[PDB]
Amino acid sequence: HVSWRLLDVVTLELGPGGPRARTQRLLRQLDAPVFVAYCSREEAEVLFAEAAQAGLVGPGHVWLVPNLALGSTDAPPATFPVGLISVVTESWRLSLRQKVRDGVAILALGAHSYWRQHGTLPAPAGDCRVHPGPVSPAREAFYRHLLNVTWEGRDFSFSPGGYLVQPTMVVIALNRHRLWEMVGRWEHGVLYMKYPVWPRYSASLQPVVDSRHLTVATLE
Amino acid sequence: HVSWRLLDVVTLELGPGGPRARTQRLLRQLDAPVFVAYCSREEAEVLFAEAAQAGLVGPGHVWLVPNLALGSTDAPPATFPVGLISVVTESWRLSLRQKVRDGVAILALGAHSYWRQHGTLPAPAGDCRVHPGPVSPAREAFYRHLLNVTWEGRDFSFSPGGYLVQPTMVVIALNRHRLWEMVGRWEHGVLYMKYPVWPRYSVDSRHLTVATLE
Amino acid sequence: KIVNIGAVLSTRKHEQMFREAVNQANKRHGSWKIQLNATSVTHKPNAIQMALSVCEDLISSQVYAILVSHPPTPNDHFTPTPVSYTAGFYRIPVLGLTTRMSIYSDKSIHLSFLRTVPPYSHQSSVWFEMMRVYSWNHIILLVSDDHEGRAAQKRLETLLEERESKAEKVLQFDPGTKNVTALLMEAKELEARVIILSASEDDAATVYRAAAMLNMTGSGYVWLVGEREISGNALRYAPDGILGLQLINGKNESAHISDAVGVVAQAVHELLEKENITDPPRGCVGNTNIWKTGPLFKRVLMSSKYADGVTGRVEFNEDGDRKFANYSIMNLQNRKLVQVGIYNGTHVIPNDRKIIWPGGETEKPRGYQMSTRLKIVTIHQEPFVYVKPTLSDGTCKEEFTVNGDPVKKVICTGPNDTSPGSPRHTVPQCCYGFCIDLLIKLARTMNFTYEVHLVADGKFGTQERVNNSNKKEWNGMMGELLSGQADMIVAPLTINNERAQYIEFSKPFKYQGLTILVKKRITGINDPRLRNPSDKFIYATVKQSSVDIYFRRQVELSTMYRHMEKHNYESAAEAIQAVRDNKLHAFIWDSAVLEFEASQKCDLVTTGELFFRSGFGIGMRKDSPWKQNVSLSILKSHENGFMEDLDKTWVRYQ
Ligand SMILES: *[C@@H]1O[C@H](CO)[C@@H](O[C@@H]2O[C@H](CO)[C@@H](O[C@@H]3O[C@H](CO)[C@@H](O)[C@H](O)[C@@H]3O)[C@H](O)[C@H]2NC(C)=O)[C@H](O)[C@H]1NC(C)=O
Ligand SMILES: *[C@@H]1O[C@H](CO)[C@@H](O[C@@H]2O[C@H](CO)[C@@H](O)[C@H](O)[C@H]2NC(C)=O)[C@H](O)[C@H]1NC(C)=O
Ligand SMILES: *[C@@H]1O[C@H](CO)[C@@H](O[C@@H]2O[C@H](CO)[C@@H](O)[C@H](O)[C@H]2NC(C)=O)[C@H](O)[C@H]1NC(C)=O
Ligand SMILES: *[C@@H]1O[C@H](CO)[C@@H](O[C@@H]2O[C@H](CO)[C@@H](O)[C@H](O)[C@H]2NC(C)=O)[C@H](O)[C@H]1NC(C)=O
Ligand SMILES: *[C@@H]1O[C@H](CO)[C@@H](O[C@@H]2O[C@H](CO)[C@@H](O)[C@H](O)[C@H]2NC(C)=O)[C@H](O)[C@H]1NC(C)=O
Ligand SMILES: *[C@@H]1O[C@H](CO)[C@@H](O)[C@H](O)[C@H]1NC(C)=O
Ligand SMILES: *[C@@H]1O[C@H](CO)[C@@H](O)[C@H](O)[C@H]1NC(C)=O
Repeated sequence: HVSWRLLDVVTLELGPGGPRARTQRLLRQLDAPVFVAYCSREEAEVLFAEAAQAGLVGPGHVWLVPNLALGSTDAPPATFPVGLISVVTESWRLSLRQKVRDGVAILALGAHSYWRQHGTLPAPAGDCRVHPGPVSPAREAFYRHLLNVTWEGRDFSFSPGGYLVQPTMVVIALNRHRLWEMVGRWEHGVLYMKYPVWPRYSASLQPVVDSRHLTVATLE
Repeated sequence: HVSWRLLDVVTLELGPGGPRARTQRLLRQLDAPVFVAYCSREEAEVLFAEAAQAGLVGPGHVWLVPNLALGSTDAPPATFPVGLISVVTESWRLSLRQKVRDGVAILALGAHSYWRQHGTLPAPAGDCRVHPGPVSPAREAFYRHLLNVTWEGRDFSFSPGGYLVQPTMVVIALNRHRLWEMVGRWEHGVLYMKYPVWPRYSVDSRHLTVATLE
Repeated sequence: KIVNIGAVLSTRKHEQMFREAVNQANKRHGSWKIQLNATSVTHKPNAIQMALSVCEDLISSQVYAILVSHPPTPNDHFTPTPVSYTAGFYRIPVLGLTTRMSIYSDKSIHLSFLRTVPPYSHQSSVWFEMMRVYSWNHIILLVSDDHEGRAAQKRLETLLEERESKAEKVLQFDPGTKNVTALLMEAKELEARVIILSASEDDAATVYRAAAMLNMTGSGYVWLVGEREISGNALRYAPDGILGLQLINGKNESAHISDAVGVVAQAVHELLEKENITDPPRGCVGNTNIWKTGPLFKRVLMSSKYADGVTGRVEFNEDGDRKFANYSIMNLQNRKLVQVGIYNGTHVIPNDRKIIWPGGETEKPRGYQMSTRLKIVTIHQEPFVYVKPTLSDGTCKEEFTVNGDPVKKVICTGPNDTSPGSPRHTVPQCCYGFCIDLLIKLARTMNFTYEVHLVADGKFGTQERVNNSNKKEWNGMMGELLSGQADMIVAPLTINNERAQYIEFSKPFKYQGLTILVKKRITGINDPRLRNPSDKFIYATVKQSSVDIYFRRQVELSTMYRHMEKHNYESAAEAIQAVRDNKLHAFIWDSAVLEFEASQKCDLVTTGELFFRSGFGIGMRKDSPWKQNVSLSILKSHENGFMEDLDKTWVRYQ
């Protein structure tokens, strides 16, 4: 319902060898407090460094990027402003062993659901000598039966598209030590937040809290 | 003794050649029925081109510009919108000969006015080399004597800062023929007029006509 | 691409120092892509020949930036004028190593200019910081008539209006004058107790000796001055205890050279790559044109964030200011100076030992010398203020009340014995009422001394744009309060937005509103007789009242003003007789007094309830020192049933 008054949409070229004058000219003239950008890690590093050149990395501006960037999730590279915001799924810190175990578990539970439904699992057809891809009739039923699953408090789900639908997700940020720390949770369409007001840091912590905001106390 | 419901103030910066990207959006955002501008002539030309690109140029809006811009009265420049208002002093009769006739006459009359009552003819200063005259002698009052003056009906009353006060001056506008034409003047009293109504001369426009009865 | 710059200097030894400094600073980079150079000349007495020499320097090399300094000659303001004017014709950047005058700060007369040392305006900001340290809020700004004076006054005005508390009676005196005693004597009356001065050194000595003759350098007071008021020969007339401040490392400027080339170096290697630089203006004759890139170079150099010069981190402001220069605070400790504080932009550190004030007291002295004899103004109001003629013995009836306790009365002067027509009769009347008892209680609690006197206008006072068009000065009583005719106001006075700007109010002590009066019946403001005025019924109010403003600011109700402005008794309780005369039917006024009228008199009825809420209250001038205490006192009385008892005694038994 909110208005969401857009300011401007800007598309830029950022190749490893390219015209820096054009990008610098297009970036130096801007006016907005919040940013959303879609780029890769090798893209985000260069663009973030160039933005750091033209004075836009203070505690007044905030950046939000999707899960495409920040691939490392364990070694956050340089030139990344403190306070970067992105959103990732669950298993954000689950072990690789734990992850593969969970995958085997959900596959096994789907197989068990199929036997309870009819009795056993289907035979495989994996001849990479013939590989006819003959017909669907039976395997599609197994696919549709496996389409839904839930195991050990982890409520998975799926759509016709090969991507799970409506899981519990998290919103993470960067602490004052260049480290990923959980900030918010997201379950069932209701959104929480562990910080009532966006802590803004300056050159080194010492949050220069704004002059137009205050804390009102009241009672029932 | 009026309201003057001012809308807002906007500050612009432009390097017209390349850096005017954000200026386009900033000029798009505004909304007001009366505009008053202040810039230089080439800056006026680029600003009005950018305004025409943006679209806030319709006849339902009026532009107002001081005498600092639009200096070339004797030549109507291109890319200028018809029907703006600018204000100039009494200069329609001005020319080379007009300025020549004005200057020497006023200077000589000022040289004689102080002589009219116990005075003597002045003498020049020393030179541009010796750097003389640290103090201000009594002859400086002669310069002060060049404050009050009058000739040819036109009042040349001066001010302590080096300019004239209580002046006679006119208000001009650009008609459809692309040539400066007289619109009004302020002859020491209240405003006059030659066109009692604004002709808004030239499809998704404004200032629609409304006819009614009481 | 050999990039060439220049720098003019004074003593011909700093010229050799500059040559060595620039050739050493050339060692920053030597990649053969960019090179540097220098050329130095010295000054001369004549201005015109000096400017011609600057033109010769201009032609002799396609220069990039000129640098200027000051010679040991005492001709201050005539030093840097020619170079800026001449080099401005081609947008050639100029760097003033040391010049503190205010005029150069304007980028409209010297459009090409950059400075490293701040002008005299910026030090005023330091005062504000100091002003916040010890909680001083009433000032006496003393300044001269020079352009620097106007600049300082404007800077202090905007910086005060940031917090927007007040300024207090700034007064300016002509430069280079004698016997300034008149203005000082005129300003000595005010209750403020701290002065600020910034003028010429000889003017500083003159004002020092004049104040010594007028005995203002004594105890209790404190006044601080700028930078040059504690230099030259001004020490020969200065008393002990006056604050002073200077810049950390000024007047040396040799180290300043080590900064300038630095930043220009930090400029040149950042400019030659933009797009199409390729040329400065070559020649000094015939080529009537400007540099094609002058503004670009100037703007890029202005926003340069230099790392580290000799004088800390140096930046520039929007016009070319010093951007966080340093300042040292010295005290006139028995005809000497002691560095007591370090100002670096955010505060002043009191790292020193002890500061001595002009009074000799070692504790922080506050200003706002509290007066003891006030000037109280009042107004005739029926149930609140009783005024009577005196018995020729010397007072009026001294007798008991219904309870037998003496009703306390004072003696107030005031009117002209006739409001509508009389020349004047300023006579003493005897003066007693509810507010008089409240004032007696207040004076008993706060050790006061009162001299009550009435108003001459007979009206409260509103805004009035007189036929002599100007700012609408307040009328009557409020004009008397503001002009200084009065100092405190005690009366049944409303508290509205239109009055809150210039006045400070206390907590309201009696809640009240607006109500109608008729002599029988009627209704509130809903009847068509009031929506459409009738020739039979007449609606009138008291002229020059708050209700006039209330009906003068309503969009839909505007037309009622059209009726009200037609005929309204510019009068008082006398207009009460209008309802007795059967002429005016409806009288719209305040609830308390009009309701007391119904009880005291007869055949007068009030209809319905109120249609507006306000309150009475004691008012005083903007940010008076008493406010808190007085307000507290009132509230304490409201706790002890004092207000209820007074209410009972005065308007209950009726
Ligand atoms: C305005 O311009 C007129 C045009 O010349 C100037 O006239 C000034 O008028 C005053 C008025 O009295 C005159 O002052 C003279 O003062 C001496 C004092 O002894 C007296 O003897 C003379 O009879 C005369 O009153 C004088 O004509 C002239 N002022 C001066 C200083 O010469 C003047 O430039 C302007 N008016 C003023 C008041 O400055
Ligand atoms: C959701 O899971 C349920 C069981 O967990 C499955 O629903 C079965 O689907 C089979 C496939 O034809 C049919 O027997 C019935 O539609 C369902 N049977 C039972 C006993 O539930 C299936 O995996 C998912 N649901 C659907 C509709 O596909
Ligand atoms: C002007 O400033 C310069 C630099 O701040 C002063 O030179 C310094 O003097 C101190 C003390 O003698 C030395 O420790 C530094 O090494 C010097 N620096 C340089 C770069 O030479 C100079 O003395 C000052 N001159 C005056 C008259 O104050
Ligand atoms: C200027 O000097 C002041 C006082 O000497 C410094 O103020 C301190 O700054 C720290 C942050 O660095 C803050 O905790 C306080 O504002 C001050 N500390 C105190 C009072 O203990 C300031 O850092 C200096 N530098 C500037 C303003 O750039
Ligand atoms: C406001 O009231 C306070 C307290 O009534 C006053 O402070 C007192 O001042 C006297 C004399 O200066 C001292 O003897 C008392 O000790 C002070 N009280 C306290 C609690 O310390 C203050 O002076 C009053 N201010 C004004 C402007 O009236
Ligand atoms: C460099 O400066 C010297 C100083 O005299 C001057 O002679 C020479 O012409 C200059 N050369 C350039 C390329 O600026
Ligand atoms: C001039 O100075 C004398 C000093 O004796 C003083 O009495 C007089 O008031 C001064 N006049 C003015 C106008 O200040």
